[PDB]
Amino acid sequence: SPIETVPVKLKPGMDGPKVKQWPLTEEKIKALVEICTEMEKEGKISKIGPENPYNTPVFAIKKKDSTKWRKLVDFRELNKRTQDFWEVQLGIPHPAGLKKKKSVTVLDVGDAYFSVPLDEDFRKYTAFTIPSINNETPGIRYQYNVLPQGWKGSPAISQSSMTKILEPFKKQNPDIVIYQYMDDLYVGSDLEIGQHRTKIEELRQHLLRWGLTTPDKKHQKEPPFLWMGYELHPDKWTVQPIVLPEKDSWTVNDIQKLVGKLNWASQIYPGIKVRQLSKLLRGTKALTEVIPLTEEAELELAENREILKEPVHGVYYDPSKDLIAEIQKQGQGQWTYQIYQEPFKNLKTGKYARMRGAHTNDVKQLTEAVQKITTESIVIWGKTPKFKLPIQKETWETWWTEYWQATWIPEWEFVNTPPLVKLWYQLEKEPIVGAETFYVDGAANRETKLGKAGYVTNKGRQKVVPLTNTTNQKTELQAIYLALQDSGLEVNIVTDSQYALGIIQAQPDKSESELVNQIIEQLIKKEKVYLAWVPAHKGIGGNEQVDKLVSA
Amino acid sequence: TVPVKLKPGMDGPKVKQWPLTEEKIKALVEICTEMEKEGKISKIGPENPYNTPVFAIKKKDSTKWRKLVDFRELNKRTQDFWELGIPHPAGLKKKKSVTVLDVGDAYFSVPLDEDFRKYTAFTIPSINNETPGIRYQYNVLPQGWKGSPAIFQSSMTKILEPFKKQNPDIVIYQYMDDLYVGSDLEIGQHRTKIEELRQHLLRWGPPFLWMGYELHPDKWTVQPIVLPEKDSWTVNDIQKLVGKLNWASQIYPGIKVRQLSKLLRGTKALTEVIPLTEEAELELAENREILKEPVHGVYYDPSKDLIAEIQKQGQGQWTYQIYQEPFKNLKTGKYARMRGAHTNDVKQLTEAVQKITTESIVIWGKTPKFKLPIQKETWETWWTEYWQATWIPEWEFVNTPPLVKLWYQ
Ligand SMILES: CC(C)c1ccc(O)c(=O)c(O)c1
Ligand SMILES: [Mn+2]
Ligand SMILES: [Mn+2]
Repeated sequence: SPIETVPVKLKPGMDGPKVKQWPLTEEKIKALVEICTEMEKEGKISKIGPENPYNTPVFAIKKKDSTKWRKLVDFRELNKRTQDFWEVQLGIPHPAGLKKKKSVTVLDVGDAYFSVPLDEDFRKYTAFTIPSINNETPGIRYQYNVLPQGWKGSPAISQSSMTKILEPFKKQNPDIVIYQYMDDLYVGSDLEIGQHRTKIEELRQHLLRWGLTTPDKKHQKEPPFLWMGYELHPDKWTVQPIVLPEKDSWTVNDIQKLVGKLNWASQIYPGIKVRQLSKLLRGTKALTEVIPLTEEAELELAENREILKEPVHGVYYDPSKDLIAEIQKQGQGQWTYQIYQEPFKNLKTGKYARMRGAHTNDVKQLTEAVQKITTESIVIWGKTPKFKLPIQKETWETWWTEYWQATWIPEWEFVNTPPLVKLWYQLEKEPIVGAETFYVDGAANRETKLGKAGYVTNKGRQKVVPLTNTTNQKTELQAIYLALQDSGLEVNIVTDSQYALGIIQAQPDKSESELVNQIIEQLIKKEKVYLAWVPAHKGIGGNEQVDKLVSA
Repeated sequence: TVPVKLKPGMDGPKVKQWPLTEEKIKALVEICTEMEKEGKISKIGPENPYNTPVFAIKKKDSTKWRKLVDFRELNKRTQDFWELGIPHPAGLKKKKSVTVLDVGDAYFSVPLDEDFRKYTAFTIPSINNETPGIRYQYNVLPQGWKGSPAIFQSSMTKILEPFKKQNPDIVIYQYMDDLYVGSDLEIGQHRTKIEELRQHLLRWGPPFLWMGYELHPDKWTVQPIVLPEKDSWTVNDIQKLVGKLNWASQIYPGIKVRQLSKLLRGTKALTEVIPLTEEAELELAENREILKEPVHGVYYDPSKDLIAEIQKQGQGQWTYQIYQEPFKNLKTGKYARMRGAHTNDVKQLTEAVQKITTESIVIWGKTPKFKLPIQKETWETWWTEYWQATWIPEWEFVNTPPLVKLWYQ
């Protein structure tokens, strides 16, 4: 009652959810009128006259096999029809983001959403009906008076009201740190044990004076502080091995609770790949939908399950010291990094996988790692860490100065921990004097996919090769490959393929395409390689010669 | 007070707030606490689903953090203003000196349509999500918004009238939070007029706009397309020449490469010196001529986006080209440098983007959409760290290495 209700609107142009009630058993109804009668007493819900026009389906089921019946409301049509709210930063606070405070206390505010009032004008859209047993009497109609569970607005509206409540206790104690994440309220401070407990007593009364029952404890174990899944100790935090459900038939409402878990664990644990299990699951709603995973999902859940099997430990943040990030090269598009302030006292350890694409090279991947780490750090600590990277300063210089793109890494120092990242081949800027000049070209016939790939040189040397099931783009890379094969250590190579030039001017050092790779290797074996380009069919010699040889 | 709305049938801006350093978050909290006290902004609840990013920057020179809201999305969703909107002075570019002044501060004096306030929501992020977002919405003309200078138009005219009548020959263009003052006076008096114009505003009604961003449009140079001039060419030189002239034949139909290619008859070593024939020499001459007159037909069209491509040329050099239709360049330049071995490619590019957007405002009265030679993830990460303008242009990211880099010198 003391709290100011938030104003809520159904989406524009939409009307309230009129739904039909599913008939129930005398045993499910009797209970309900029970669960309800109590609820109506706390003022959580009211009985509506005969006259409201909206309705929501009411269901009732078990809570343990130690059988009892709890209440379930199907807020599906209403969640579609209710104004969008601002989930704010559906971000997840990292334990290593917490600083060392002396005294800590975790208050589990959960029961409080029932305790927040619902906009008086919107309560009429939450009307539900308790069916009558032989339908000899009119059902019983309740509407909600508090943030109803299962609805769109209870999450954000309450988490918001909370803030307003705390924002005055927070302003009064500039030294005490308070963080709220769902159920959980973390209270930190540097106070003695016994001044802390005192303030906690004021916070508790202050919350009560705003009309919400704080729960204090009913089973009281220790200082291992439990705050939204983390084990908080005086000078270190721990995340216990996560136990993922083991089952026969996966459901869409247990697979959804999985990705959420995986996500949460995603920023605590390294290499937690969840992209396959999300593409089976989104936007498809179920009365009757039940899913087999795909054998690329029982194997992933295999890998995740193996990683979540080991505990995670880390230290807290000491703002007085530098933040350090160290990365090593792991393989198959994999990289490992550790962020710390004091050597061997890690704040966060993680893993980066390469971003999907046909061609790539180690340098672009490292850079991508740095920017991922950089952004993660800024979110958790508000600053950018210094980088210890496995790449010579000379290598990086050669790279960014020559690369056709703009690129940058933050302050960083070289760390010699093999395998070191490097440049395997380097195209020349000018022609090579004394080298053979290989004008190359290719062609293919879309109808038959039959084509040829050849080359001619200033030394008379020449070669064309018939090919099957190939393409024009394929044949020009094939022609280059041939040129690299039959040439000495140094070589000039004129082409007319803008496509082939694109791939090589990107300087890749692995492609998931066999051909490119073959060229890549061939390049790695060369001492000097000058790759030119000319316009097709304009009469430049030896572009024309070879065109004539491969065209027909 | 003025009634504003979104374009018909579209909902407002819901963009996500990117992470901010601790330093920046602190400055934004200060600035917003003040603004809330002065009644400019007001905390909002969760029933407001919109959001616009927000970060902080230091200007050309100040001690001071300036709150910059990225209204790009709300701008293109805000009904263009005609029932008003501003005219661009083609004379501005022709002036000897143009100084830019931040009058944005003045926009805060006009109330914003009650019903339009919600669409201006923004959130100050908290480090490590300790606290959930502090959320506000404007109750006034927000800087960085386009509907702002549009509504403060009548008010801005009335304030400049005395300066206009007495000082009739300066040109004054208002773009977003910016006022472009151009004149053919000498820097001494030019800057006296400015300070005079300054005093005018302080007297006629964050806080600093003391500074002058002075440019010199009359001295901005376009880079033409040129061809080498050598006493001995190689197969390679000729091959390059022909590839480029063939490219320049897409802009100038009069180009001929016949007599040049004819020099490459057979299959020679790239490093072989090939003497120039009379036929070739002439064709080269004739082409050289054509490449120096302007493109046949390129007048600027106001109802179309401007497009800018940039090409990292190495050694801190950069070339760019603005156009609306391909091969119909309105302008082409070469942004030589900061002066040296500028070790932050990303910084150089960010400086280049701003300079180009400046030149664009002066010349056409609007910002161009950019095609940036960078990995989206590298730009999104670091760009706000070198930004000094009060406006933000639209950009995309070029992933494919262009061949035109080899031709725009
Ligand atoms: C003139 C067109 C059909 C063309 C395009 C691209 C090539 O790589 C060629 O080799 C070619 O011979 C012709
Ligand atoms: Mn070809
Ligand atoms: Mn060909």
